[PDB]
Amino acid sequence: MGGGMNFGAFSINPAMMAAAQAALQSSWGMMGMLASQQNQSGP
Repeated sequence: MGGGMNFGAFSINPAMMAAAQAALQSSWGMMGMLASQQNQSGP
């Protein structure tokens, strides 16, 4: 969005863009973190 697009939490705004992106994505992240720990763990 409007900024340097790197982390969203610094390189756009103070936390704001990473928080807005991750707030709902963390719910889908819960299944992704469990699957990628022992069922799809890569290098």
